[PDB]
Amino acid sequence: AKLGAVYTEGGFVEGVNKKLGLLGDSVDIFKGIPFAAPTKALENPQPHPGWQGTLKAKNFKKRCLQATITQDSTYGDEDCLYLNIWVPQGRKQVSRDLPVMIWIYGGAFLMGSGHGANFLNNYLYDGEEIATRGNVIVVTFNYRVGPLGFLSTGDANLPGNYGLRDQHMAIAWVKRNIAAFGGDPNNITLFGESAGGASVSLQTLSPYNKGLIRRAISQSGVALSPWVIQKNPLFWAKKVAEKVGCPVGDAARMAQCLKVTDPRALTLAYKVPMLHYVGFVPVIDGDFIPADPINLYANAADIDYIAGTNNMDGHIFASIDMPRINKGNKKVTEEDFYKLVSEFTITKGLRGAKTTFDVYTESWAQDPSQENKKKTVVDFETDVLFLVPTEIALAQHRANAKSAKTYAYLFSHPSRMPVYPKWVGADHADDIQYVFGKPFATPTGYRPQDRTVSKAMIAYWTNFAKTGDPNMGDSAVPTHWEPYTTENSGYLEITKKMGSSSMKRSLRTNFPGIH
Repeated sequence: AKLGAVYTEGGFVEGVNKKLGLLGDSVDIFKGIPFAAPTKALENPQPHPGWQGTLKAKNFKKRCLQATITQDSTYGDEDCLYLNIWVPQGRKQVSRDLPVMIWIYGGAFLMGSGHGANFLNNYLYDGEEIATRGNVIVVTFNYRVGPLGFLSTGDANLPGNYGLRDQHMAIAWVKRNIAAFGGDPNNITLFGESAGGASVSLQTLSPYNKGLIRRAISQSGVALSPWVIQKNPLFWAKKVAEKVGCPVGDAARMAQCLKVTDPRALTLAYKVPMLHYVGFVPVIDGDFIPADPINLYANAADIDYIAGTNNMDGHIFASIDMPRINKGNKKVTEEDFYKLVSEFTITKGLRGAKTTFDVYTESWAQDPSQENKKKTVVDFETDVLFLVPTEIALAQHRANAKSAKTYAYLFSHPSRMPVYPKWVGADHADDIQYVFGKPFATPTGYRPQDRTVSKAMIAYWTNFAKTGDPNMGDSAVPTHWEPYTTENSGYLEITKKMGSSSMKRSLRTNFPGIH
């Protein structure tokens, strides 16, 4: 049962059908559908004029103009507002009223694509495994990142937030057209990791998405993360101008040359895990994001939410901040750690830093094993960058729920062989592959247990998508995930061995150090 050509606000599209032949089922695949007119530097996304005849949605379109890893060149193109779809099918009839899961890729708002990194003929952001194993529709897409997506000034001249409006446009499109592909417009679940997580989070909080989002999932990233909102856009705005050849006195004027400047020139006007170093990200503009994220949770009152995080999330960044945490011949002083917490200083002056410090060392004096000092630096990174903001976000979500249910999870499955001992666990973004079924799509590059973790995740994710209850749906589950509440700030810990003990209680609701 195929879908053939499908009608959409922009015209007809046609993708390709792929019998997935485990036997009976198949999947229709659309790649390249545009949800917005080619973009213009530092200008809000505009609807797409449409087209004549039928469009061939058979190839991923370029990602957005951004910087290469070596950040000396650039790939992509200012015309990247394209979404991709995956509709699972069978014999019985073409699917209809299916839950729609829209994905938002991470990348610290500096890079990333809707087709993501790819391992030998198979891609990172490919909803095929998810679509078919959880019987839902999957949507991936590109949105402006880096300077072209978030360059701002804290003023109306260059309000910023383009990348978020791109996201809003994609969500809106799925809303207005997905039924034609067999989806339930009233059952849209957004999910994403890292920046995608914060974006999925930010979206649920914008009054612009009024009546579009039914559910949302944040993986290792929420709006309350300290790296999500730029407190001083004007600064990074000047840095760029000077580089591409513009003045820095009159904002209006700066935003002028900066708007016609070679797009690539803007893209590569600055280097780039020191929290310090990432700057072109979302900003409280008083419009899309009307106020500080913490005071907007009321907009998410009727959006079921799942927020989680990885047990070893911070390690990656910690390794780069305290290079010594791994090298066994070297050690981490008491200075080093203080200098760290002091750099995540949101309470300048002796007091605060000292406060937090004494906190993350309460048993440093009763166990100053280099193992315990470094194990502390890692968690501090983890708590600051991911876990605390997530704990507060969940707190704020439940505290404002009406119809909405709230869930918390901890992902601790180790993907490789622990390099460093009993620091076992999952690193930042390790969760993506099990969510997208990688272990199933490329079985020989994984272990039987990895397939076990992925199965459980897709089961939970798609179940939740369908009913808003991770436990209920077209897929069975290993453990009963209990809904987070004030009375119980529980969270499900994901691993290969999953049973009753998997549900854990005692999520922080009081925050020493941060908030």
